[PDB]
Amino acid sequence: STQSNKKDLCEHYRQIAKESCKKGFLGVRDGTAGACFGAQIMVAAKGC
Repeated sequence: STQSNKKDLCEHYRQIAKESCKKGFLGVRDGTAGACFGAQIMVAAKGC
């Protein structure tokens, strides 16, 4: 409904929000810890 061609690339961007979350929590993304949601948001003002 909302996305079809803008799929996986934009999801892939939240796939990067995974490797935010497995390793480290005091300089991930310089917020500090994107941690599988503070990079899921950042997608909506980075490329997607």
